[PDB]
Amino acid sequence: IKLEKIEPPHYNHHWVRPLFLNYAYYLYEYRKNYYNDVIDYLNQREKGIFREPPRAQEWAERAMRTYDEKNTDKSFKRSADMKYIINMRHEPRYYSYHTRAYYSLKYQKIL
Repeated sequence: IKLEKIEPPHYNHHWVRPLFLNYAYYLYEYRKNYYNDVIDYLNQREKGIFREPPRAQEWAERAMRTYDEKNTDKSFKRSADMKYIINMRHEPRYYSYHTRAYYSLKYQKIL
C-alpha cells in the first residue's frame, strides 16, 4: 500500500505558554436564569404565597428580568419621569376674593 498523503497535524505550541482563564463572570449570570426563576418560584410558592405559574420566557424578557434583579438602585426617579407629567399645582385656587363687612348695624325691622 503506497501513495500516502498527510496533513500537518496538531501544530501544538512548542514554547509552552498555554495559559488559563476563568469564565464565571458571564456563564453564572446566564445559566442561573433558567433554573432560579422557576425554582425561586417553586420554593417561594412552597413557602405559602401564590403568584402566576411559570410562563415560557423569551431571551430578551429574561435578560430584562435579570437586569431588574441586578440594579440594586431601585431608582425612585422613574417616579420623577412620571412627575414630569405630575407636580400638579393650582388645584386649590380661589379666584373668589374676600367678603369684607358692609355692616353698620343696619335694621331691616320685622325680624
